[PDB]
Amino acid sequence: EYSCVVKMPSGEFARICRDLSHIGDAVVISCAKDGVKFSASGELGNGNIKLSQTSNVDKEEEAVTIEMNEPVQLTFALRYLNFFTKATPLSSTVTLSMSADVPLVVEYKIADMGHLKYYLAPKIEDEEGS
Amino acid sequence: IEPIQSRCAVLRYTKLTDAQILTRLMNVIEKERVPYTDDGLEAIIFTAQGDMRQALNNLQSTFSGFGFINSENVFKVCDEPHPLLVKEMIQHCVNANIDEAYKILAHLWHLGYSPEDIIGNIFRVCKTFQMAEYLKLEFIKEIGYTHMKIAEGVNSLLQMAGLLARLCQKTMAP
Amino acid sequence: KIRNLPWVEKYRPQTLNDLISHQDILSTIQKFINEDRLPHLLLYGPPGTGKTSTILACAKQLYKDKEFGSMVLELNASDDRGIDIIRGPILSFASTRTIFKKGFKLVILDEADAMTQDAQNALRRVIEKFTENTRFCLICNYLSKIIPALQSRCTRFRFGPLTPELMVPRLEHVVEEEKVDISEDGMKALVTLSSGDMRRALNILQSTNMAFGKVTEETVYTCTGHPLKSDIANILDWMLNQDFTTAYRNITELKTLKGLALHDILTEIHLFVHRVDFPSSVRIHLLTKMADIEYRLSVGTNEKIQLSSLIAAFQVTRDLIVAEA
Amino acid sequence: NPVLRRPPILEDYVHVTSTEGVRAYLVLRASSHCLWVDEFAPRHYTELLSDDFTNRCLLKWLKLWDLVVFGHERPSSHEQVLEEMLEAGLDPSQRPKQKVALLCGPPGLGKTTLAHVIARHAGYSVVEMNASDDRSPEVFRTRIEAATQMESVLGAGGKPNCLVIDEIDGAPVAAINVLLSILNRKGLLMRPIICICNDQFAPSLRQLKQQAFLLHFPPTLPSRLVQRLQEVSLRQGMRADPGVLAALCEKTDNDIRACINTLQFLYSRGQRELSVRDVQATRVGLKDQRRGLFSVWQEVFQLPRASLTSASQRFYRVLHAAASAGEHEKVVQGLFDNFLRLRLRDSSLGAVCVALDWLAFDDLLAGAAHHSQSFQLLRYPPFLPVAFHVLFASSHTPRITFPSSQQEAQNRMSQMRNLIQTLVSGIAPATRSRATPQALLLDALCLLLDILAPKLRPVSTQLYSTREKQQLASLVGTMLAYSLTYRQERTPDGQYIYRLEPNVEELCRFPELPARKPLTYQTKQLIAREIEVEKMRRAEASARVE
Amino acid sequence: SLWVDKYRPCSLGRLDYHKEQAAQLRNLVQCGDFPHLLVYGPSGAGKKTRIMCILRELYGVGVEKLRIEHQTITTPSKKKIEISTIASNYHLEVNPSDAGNSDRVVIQEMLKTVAQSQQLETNSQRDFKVVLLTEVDKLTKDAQHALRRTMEKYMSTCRLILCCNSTSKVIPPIRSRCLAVRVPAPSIEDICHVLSTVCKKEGLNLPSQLAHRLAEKSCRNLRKALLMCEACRVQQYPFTADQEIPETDWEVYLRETANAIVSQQTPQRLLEVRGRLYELLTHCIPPEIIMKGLLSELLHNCDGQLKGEVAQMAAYYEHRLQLGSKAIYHLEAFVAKFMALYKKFMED
Amino acid sequence: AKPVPWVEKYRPKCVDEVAFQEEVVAVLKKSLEGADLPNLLFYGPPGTGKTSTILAAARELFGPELFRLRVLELNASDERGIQVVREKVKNFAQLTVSGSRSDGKPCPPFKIVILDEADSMTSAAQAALRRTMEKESKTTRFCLICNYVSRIIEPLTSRCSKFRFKPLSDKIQQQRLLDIAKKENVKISDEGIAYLVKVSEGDLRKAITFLQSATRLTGGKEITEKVITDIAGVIPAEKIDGVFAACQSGSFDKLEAVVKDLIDEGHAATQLVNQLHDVVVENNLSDKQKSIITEKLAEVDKCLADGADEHLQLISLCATVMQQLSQNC
DNA sequence: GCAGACACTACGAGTACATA
Ligand SMILES: Nc1ncnc2c1ncn2[C@@H]1O[C@H](COP(=O)(O)OP(=O)(O)OP(O)(O)=S)[C@@H](O)[C@H]1O
Ligand SMILES: Nc1ncnc2c1ncn2[C@@H]1O[C@H](COP(=O)(O)OP(=O)(O)OP(O)(O)=S)[C@@H](O)[C@H]1O
Ligand SMILES: Nc1ncnc2c1ncn2[C@@H]1O[C@H](COP(=O)(O)OP(=O)(O)OP(O)(O)=S)[C@@H](O)[C@H]1O
Ligand SMILES: Nc1ncnc2c1ncn2[C@@H]1O[C@H](COP(=O)(O)OP(=O)(O)O)[C@@H](O)[C@H]1O
Ligand SMILES: [Mg+2]
Ligand SMILES: [Mg+2]
Ligand SMILES: [Mg+2]
Repeated sequence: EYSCVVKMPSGEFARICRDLSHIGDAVVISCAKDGVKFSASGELGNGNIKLSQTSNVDKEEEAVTIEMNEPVQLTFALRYLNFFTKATPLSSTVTLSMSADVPLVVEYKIADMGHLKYYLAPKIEDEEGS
Repeated sequence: IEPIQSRCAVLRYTKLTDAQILTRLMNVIEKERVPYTDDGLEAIIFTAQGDMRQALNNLQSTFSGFGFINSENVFKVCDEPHPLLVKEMIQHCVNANIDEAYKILAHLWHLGYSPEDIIGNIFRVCKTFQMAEYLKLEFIKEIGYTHMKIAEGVNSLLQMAGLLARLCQKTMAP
Repeated sequence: KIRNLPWVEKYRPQTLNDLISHQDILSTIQKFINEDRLPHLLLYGPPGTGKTSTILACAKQLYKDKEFGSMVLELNASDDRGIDIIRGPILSFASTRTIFKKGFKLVILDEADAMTQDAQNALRRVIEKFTENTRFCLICNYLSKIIPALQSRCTRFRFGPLTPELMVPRLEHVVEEEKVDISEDGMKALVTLSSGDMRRALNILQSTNMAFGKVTEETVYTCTGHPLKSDIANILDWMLNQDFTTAYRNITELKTLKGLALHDILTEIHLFVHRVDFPSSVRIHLLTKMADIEYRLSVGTNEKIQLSSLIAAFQVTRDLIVAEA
Repeated sequence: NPVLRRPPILEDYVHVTSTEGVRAYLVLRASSHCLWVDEFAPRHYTELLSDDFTNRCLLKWLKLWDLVVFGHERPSSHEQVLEEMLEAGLDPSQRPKQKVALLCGPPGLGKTTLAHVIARHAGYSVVEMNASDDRSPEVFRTRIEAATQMESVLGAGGKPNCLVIDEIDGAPVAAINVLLSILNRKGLLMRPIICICNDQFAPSLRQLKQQAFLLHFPPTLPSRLVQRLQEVSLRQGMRADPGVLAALCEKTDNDIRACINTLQFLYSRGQRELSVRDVQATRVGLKDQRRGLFSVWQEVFQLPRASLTSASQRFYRVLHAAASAGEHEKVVQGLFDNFLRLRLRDSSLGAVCVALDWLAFDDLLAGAAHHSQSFQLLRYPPFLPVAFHVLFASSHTPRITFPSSQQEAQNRMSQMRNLIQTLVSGIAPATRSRATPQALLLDALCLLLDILAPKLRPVSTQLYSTREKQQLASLVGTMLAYSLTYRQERTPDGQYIYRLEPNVEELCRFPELPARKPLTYQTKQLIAREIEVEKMRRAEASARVE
Repeated sequence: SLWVDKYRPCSLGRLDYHKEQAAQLRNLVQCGDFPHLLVYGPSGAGKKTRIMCILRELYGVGVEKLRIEHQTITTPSKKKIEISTIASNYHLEVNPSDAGNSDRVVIQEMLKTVAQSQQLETNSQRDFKVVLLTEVDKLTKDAQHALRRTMEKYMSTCRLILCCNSTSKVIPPIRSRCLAVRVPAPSIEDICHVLSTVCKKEGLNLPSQLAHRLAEKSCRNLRKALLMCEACRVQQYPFTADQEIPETDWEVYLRETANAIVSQQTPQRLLEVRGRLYELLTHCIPPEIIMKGLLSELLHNCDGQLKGEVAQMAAYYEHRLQLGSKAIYHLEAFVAKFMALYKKFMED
Repeated sequence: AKPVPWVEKYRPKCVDEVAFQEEVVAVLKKSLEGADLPNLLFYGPPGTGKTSTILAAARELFGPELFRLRVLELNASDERGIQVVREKVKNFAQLTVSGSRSDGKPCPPFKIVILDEADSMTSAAQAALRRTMEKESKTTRFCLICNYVSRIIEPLTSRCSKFRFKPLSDKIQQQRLLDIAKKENVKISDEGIAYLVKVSEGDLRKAITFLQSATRLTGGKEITEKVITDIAGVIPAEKIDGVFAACQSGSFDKLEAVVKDLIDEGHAATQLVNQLHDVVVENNLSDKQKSIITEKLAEVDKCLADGADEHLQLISLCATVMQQLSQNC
């Protein structure tokens, strides 16, 4: 059972992963009850974007929703997320699943034939002891 | 390249003699009203080393800093050339005299010369020194072996003294 | 106001009167500035002697604070100084007039030995063509890495090593401006361990004052880790007076007791090997062996074996010196 | 004496004690409008200054095109191959079999002059394409195709176009490929092409040297050059003896243009008579020549025949020749490959040992300069050839060969590494991790081939014993484990053979090693058939399991 | 499958020799906080077998299911270099020396990406991953200087098992960071026992004298001993006590090369010997092994008062060969110096 | 709850946990109070605590939240070319010093650039650091860490304050090892800890690794001298006596036999050089023989440091000591 | 108003050399 399951548009997620490519080589995904936050801290500066409460749209594929409770903050590589977003137009939506130690799961429900899952392990956290 | 030198007349200029530098310097002195002595102009000619730019620069520096041209006013701002003492230390290394060679090496070390400049002048003197050819090749090989250590990071007075000791050992070992 | 700076940058000679040693060169440069006859300069010498400080004091004396950014172009080894920079920003700076006030401009090229030979060959006609408009100052540590064409165009000043007689009053000024309790042997140890360098004398002074709170001979030689003169005399006496085992035990106990390093021992023994009236055949062998031992310590090599070889180089020549008589 | 038995009275002292415990003490304390080369340039065939054999060969080669260019049947050692190629006949396309003439030699001989004079003499119009053009392959193609594949715009009576390509050795390799493609279009080439270079041994011209009429220029004769300079001085009203003209000729290394420019500078109008000391001075007329590799090796390995007898002058001359030659690594390889072929007088091999020490010094300097990025160590390897001149200088006539051993060994080592990687990539990854390729090469190759080659009679497996069938099963199991197989190979002698598809025998076997019995053709064909039926049986067994 | 791979032990309890070290290695890796390991010993001792037994002891039996993974790495000179890697679902096996002088680019880029990332499944896999750096003695010092902070920063999630032959080629910063595990070569009795057990599992009979001669000729190399025993089984099924054992061609070629050296001392013979040494360097034989074989064959022909000088010359030119880049210069210099010494000894 | 090796579990989190390096620890503790921290150059043998001291100092100065904004740590595991120094290091040094500690502790007004393993940097990349260190000294600090100070250029030597990390003495190393063994509920005898601090030779990382591996091998019972000799790779004295007897024999066949037996047992040549050196300096040989033999030992150690073959260097050393031992016979 | 053609600079790629 994942500590955070969210739903996003596919092309919007591809644009989100592409916008953080020019900033840093490793991105930070945070998922609280508010929504999903993308960060990219580098030598230039932090690029932080958020998506929350986009259920008031005519299209059913733009509903950015939260489905779990426990907030997570995990650092992932950029190239693997770009290769994950290379398979966008198969499905209208995409599902992101995260937890404290479980890897990031990127799920596409490809039409009626079947589904595709991506598992990305997080990065090793820095020595941030007090 | 050879086609361009074939397509032109290749004029070659040699180093200016002391009289040729002295004539132009006396023209500049009479144009500028620079008071001088003969030992001062001799020191300027000695520090120029066939360069008219260095002669004019040293003359202008001495005249601006002191206002008179004698030997000590020139040498308070200018410097004696490096190979003029490097030739003497190489000559001392040829006769296996390590004490005078180390005296010249320590005099060059206390003047602030880096080991790279010192070993470059040592190679420059040993390239055109007047000695035996096989001894010259052994000297050049020992200089290159020391310069590899100088370039790799270890560069102290002990390394240059060891180079001088090896050059003096090459004489006594046929 | 109080600032958190290293003492080599907090205490910098902002004027030409605050530098200590090269009085003839600084007097000549001051008379160049006062008569507006400043040529292209070539400052060379060992590190820490005050060349960058000299040219920065000259640039602050020549130009005011309201025009310093348009008259001075300072480029160093941290900047890109390729041939496209000589053909680009440097040539455009040299060939154009000023913005605010009429005057001659200055292009400071710190660490000029780090420039490529293409850039140095491109700089020649930039220096010679715009002599009236701009002036160039090349500063280097190694004069051999500057081409002779640039050495001809710039008059050269040898900023030689700072003599310890003239290094003392500047250190006294730094001490009295920092409230440091220092003895005479502490100042003597500072000017001995500096060896013609005022960076290393300020660094060692600040490090000793932070580590111990007082600056004496023992505190300086403990913070630096350098062996004392008596330790080197004892090591030489043990290597020349007794057999291999007792000398090895005594030098090993002395090194373990005081935490000495073999590089500094080799340097001080090399300095002692010329004061001692050795035979010329003995001195050649000792210098060759000590140079070899110094070369072997530059890699991943056990220092105890090298200490044994340092003892061995003198135990070889003991009977030779004695039987020479 | 530096050592005193008595201690000093006033000076400080330091003790020295030996192993026997006796103390010692030491002290511690338009005639004026043009150049003379352009004024005296040859405009006819009769006033040329080149070699007459080269002039006749170039003229005959250009006259061989009269049957296909002008449409007329009648026009009006190294020498033997040129004379054979001049009389070798024509292709059925009415052309000479060498459609490109290549002119090579040292600068200042008259190669461009000979090409222009021979083109204007045979009724052609010279089309020049030199190194000041763009020389990109598209521009090169659109210039050669314009000059060679079109007729004259003047209609009848217009001169044909003879394309003279100056400085072809500076052209890139793709431009030479464009030239060879337009030379070998079968788009047929109808016009002659003349190429002029200064170095025939350039890497971009070798494929041209297999196809071109290679004309090599010898240096000009000193007598003809002295006579021509005498005629030039008499035309210009200046007096000079033939001795000082021979001194200029030997100073400029038979360079016509350099000698004429030197005379033009040295005469002026102040004086009429040239002096010996003006030519003998180094201030006017001396130029740096690029020495060939063989000339440098001849200077190193052979003494000059008998002032110039001092060893220091020979030292500096060999040093300056090796410095001015260039291509330092080729000189090092030639010295390494030619110094053991001499009749060495050093029977104790001390000179060979110190020469190899100098070679190792060169190698260490190259490694240190390429490691520490300190290239100011690259002043000492120029003293590697001159050191050989002190070691192996002889009055004999050595036969210097071009170095090939360090390149052949490098190519063979690269092919051996490719073969090793090809062998390694075929093994299963379960057994690849158990041994490194180095240990597999050193330990598990010759013994592996001895395992793979048992004593097998040339008989059917049906007549084989159960033990022979088990041995064959083990043999095909260890053959299929390492992905090794036998396939048929063709020979020019007409016999089919069976060979391993990874040919590991050249990895294992050595030339001078005693001969061993190979397997017969029937046994290897049996092994190949058994490995094929074993692969298909393994596929069927894997299908039956899954 | 050969006898070197068919009867390799799978666990630490199935090792025929060094059983006390097997028990100590089982006790060392049981807790999971064991440091980096540096397995060193002579070639053929059983280092890789013990490393794979350590991996079995750590993870499941899934470490025997291996696969080839290809990686492309970009050099600072922008030259794409392909490197193979033995991999499993629990560990990786990298040989960076296949990148040669670019091996540092393997350490700085390929290895750290392994170290900086945690694992996918933490239940079937353990809490850490293992990287096997094979033949770290052939690494350059730049790569070994790139190794140390990667070994120190991420050692709680990536353990490393370096394997080498001599620890003198490993820099002291790397040797300080890892526990050194010495695997000595098996003795003659251990190799005889291993060969007897292999022949008994194959259903054969092996004499003690033949096994002793195989262990003597293999020079305490168990891989070469097993290959020689299988080759002797192939070439003659009845195991005679005085059966002729097959030999490697480069070893007998080295013996013939040293016989050609000692036969005549002339520059023409030196040029022939230089041709033989190129033939040896052509077939990818390392030059230190050529020097060792030349010394081991030339010492059989020298007198008692020359062997020390010949061995000192061999070591001196081996060190100068390691300092340089062209092996043929130092090899021919050693041969020429030996020829001069041999001519001086024989004429006097 | 994952286990962690003891070299990282007992890394000094603060500057008070660093052992025996009293001068640099006192300098950093003065800089913790608010004194002017100069540029640092740490150099010494491996395992003496150069990286741990500066990481503990950075953690004490900036705390957990300011480590990513005030510390730039570059080592030899990443690319440090001329462009990395010219672009990345200079742009980090030109940044503002913003961000304050949330726990109320004081924060110094500078950044720290830790250029660990500065031996591997080229001379051009080290020359590009000079005016970056001098010009940006108001807002950042530099700490070059190396093992050999000769490989760092003299301008960077002059610009930094040099601190040499001595090898740890037996008192401090034994006290720290006994504290670690007390905190891990393992018992080690006095002979075991004496042989451990003899073997480790001032390398505290090697001592902690040996202590952890001896704890894991014995399972938590008493650690004797025998397990330390087993895990330390120490050659027994019987082999050294056999080597010296083979050298005193004067026959090269026995010398080749004992050299091949030591090579086939997998003993490191550095350990053999150390033990032979101790035997040579602790016997009754003459001073000339000891002198020549120790010079050959130093040359052999230098050759092994350059990656030469162990067998040839050991047979050359054995031939030299055999010649010296048979000279007086 | 939008498709086709023109030159424009930024960028990727290959090569050489580095000394007195
Ligand atoms: N003559 C001097 N008088 C006073 N302080 C000096 C002097 N020379 C050096 N210093 C001190 O050293 C600091 C740096 O000196 P620099 O100007 O860098 O010397 P430098 O000789 O130009 O050094 P290099 O060669 O560029 S490393 C100054 O800010 C002072 O703290
Ligand atoms: N017979 C002659 N009398 C006088 N001058 C001549 C004679 N033949 C040639 N020259 C001149 O000598 C030079 C000959 O060189 P060119 O033929 O133009 O070029 P090249 O001989 O191929 O040498 P390179 O390699 O192009 S520098 C030209 O300056 C001619 O004018
Ligand atoms: N002085 C010390 N005080 C306490 N623990 C230490 C000390 N020195 C080393 N250690 C321990 O040993 C480990 C290694 O210390 P490091 O700081 O990495 O050594 P080092 O100076 O970096 O060696 P190099 O030169 O980088 S190989 C640390 O993590 C500590 O556990
Ligand atoms: N305990 C053992 N019992 C039987 N055979 C062994 C044992 N240990 C090793 N071997 C065999 O000896 C050979 C040693 O090779 P390897 O394990 O790769 O060690 P190394 O890496 O030192 O060569 C292997 O082929 C293996 O099959
Ligand atoms: Mg400066
Ligand atoms: Mg021409
Ligand atoms: Mg460290």
